[PDB]
Amino acid sequence: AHAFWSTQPVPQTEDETEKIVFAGPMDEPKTVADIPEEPYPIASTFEWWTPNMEAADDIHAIYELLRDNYVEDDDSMFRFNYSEEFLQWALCPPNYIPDWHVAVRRKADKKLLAFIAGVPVTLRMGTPKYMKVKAQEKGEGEEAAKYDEPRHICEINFLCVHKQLREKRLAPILIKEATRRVNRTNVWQAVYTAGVLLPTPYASGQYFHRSLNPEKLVEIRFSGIPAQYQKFQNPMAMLKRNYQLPSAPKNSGLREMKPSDVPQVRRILMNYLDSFDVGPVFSDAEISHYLLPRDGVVFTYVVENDKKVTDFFSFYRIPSTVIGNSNYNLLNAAYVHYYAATSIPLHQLILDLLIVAHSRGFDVCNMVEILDNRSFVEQLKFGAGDGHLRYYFYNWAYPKIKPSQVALVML
Ligand SMILES: CCCCCCCCCCCCCC(=O)SCCNC(=O)CCNC(=O)[C@H](O)C(C)(C)COP(=O)(O)OP(=O)(O)OC[C@H]1O[C@@H](n2cnc3c(N)ncnc32)[C@H](O)[C@@H]1OP(=O)(O)O
Ligand SMILES: c1cncc(CCNCc2cccc(-c3cccc(CN4CCc5ncsc5C4)c3)c2)c1
Ligand SMILES: [Mg+2]
Repeated sequence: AHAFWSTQPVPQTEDETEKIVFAGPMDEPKTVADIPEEPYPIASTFEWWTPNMEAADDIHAIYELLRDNYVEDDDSMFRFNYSEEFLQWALCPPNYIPDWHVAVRRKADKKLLAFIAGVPVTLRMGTPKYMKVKAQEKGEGEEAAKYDEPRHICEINFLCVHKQLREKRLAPILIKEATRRVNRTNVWQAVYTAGVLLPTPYASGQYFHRSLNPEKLVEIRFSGIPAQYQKFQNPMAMLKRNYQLPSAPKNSGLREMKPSDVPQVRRILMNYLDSFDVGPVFSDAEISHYLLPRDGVVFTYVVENDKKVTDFFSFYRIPSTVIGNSNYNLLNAAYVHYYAATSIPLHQLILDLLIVAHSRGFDVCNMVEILDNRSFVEQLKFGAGDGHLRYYFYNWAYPKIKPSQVALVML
């Protein structure tokens, strides 16, 4: 049923998954020197391309390919519209490897036809807590703890084949070539997410959304006026009253994050992310890059009291194209990013997130039920959305875990 994924070092079924007890590689250990020097063979009308992410035109080419051809909802009503500034941020973290951004162009005119991006991530991905308990009970502790150390691996995102080239098996060829380029750098594992079901996820979570401007959301058919609001004399006034928020944060102490905060935010974030089975480890440079405010892209606020940062939250912006509405061109969405709470209940900290997002003109706040995102869904009036985000590894056996044991946010 999978002419491509059946050939790859991933668990092939849920049964295989269910019998995985330790973290570790799937494949033959291999070396750099084993790997073909030369790009994978490709049709004489296409050519491989490595975009220069410090070239504005290169970024623009990737931007237009994703604007017109990237992920849509199931009813083709919305399509993500990652900005150019966002793409430069996401694609170029500290020590990114340029060669890991892989494109296919049509030779004759250098039209970008497909793209995939890899970036470095340092990931904790050793045997999960519940399986370590089972390993104690079997006398198998050392084997379970073998791959406990964070690993420098590849995080894959932005896979996209132009709509005119769909279903010609181009995606596999892009994935093989990305894989070659990563392996040539002595990296052998990757982490990626998808909303489609592939062999075989290690975790799956629902999406959630929190309405900020319900009048717009209804107008674009992101949201409906729900049936129960009809027994009401006036639906929309009631919907707006339901989702109203204060004008200003409620936490005294809350301000935008500045560069001097990097050390304290690193410390509180890393302490927090330890409570999860799979999670990123960030250097001060990585914290600076991913969390310092960037206009239009990422927004981060800390709670500081008595000159100490105690809590913080972050969200990033991705607008979506609204396919064919005469009043609105764009859905202006905020996505919950990393956070850490030490002084206040997480629901009180995230409420300030919603208040800030709302004041700054966002229409909705979205998220996946990773991290402790469930502890605030009901109080903060998040609703479950359609479908699920699945998490996967390339070349890594991993027991199934709950998405509340997953601490990697994927942009
Ligand atoms: C160590 C380093 C390793 C690094 C690499 C690690 C692996 C990274 C893997 C990528 C992680 C991506 C993470 C994200 O970015 S998820 C976002 C994916 N992007 C979109 O959904 C944007 C809109 N759609 C498209 O652009 C195209 O439909 C894509 C490009 C998705 C497929 O193109 P097309 O529709 O024209 O199909 P094909 O004929 O060329 O290819 C058919 C094969 O492709 C398999 N397929 C379909 N969708 C996905 C998918 N999302 N992940 C992996 N595989 C996928 C499919 O099961 C089939 O193989 P098999 O079932 O026959 O076996
Ligand atoms: C699927 C696979 N890989 C990447 C993506 C694109 C980025 N989506 C990641 C993401 C992270 C966290 C939450 C959500 C999310 C939450 C609630 C509802 C939704 C649903 N979407 C809303 C807007 C939109 N624009 C184009 S399709 C679409 C539908 C997403 C979405 C999606
Ligand atoms: Mg194709």
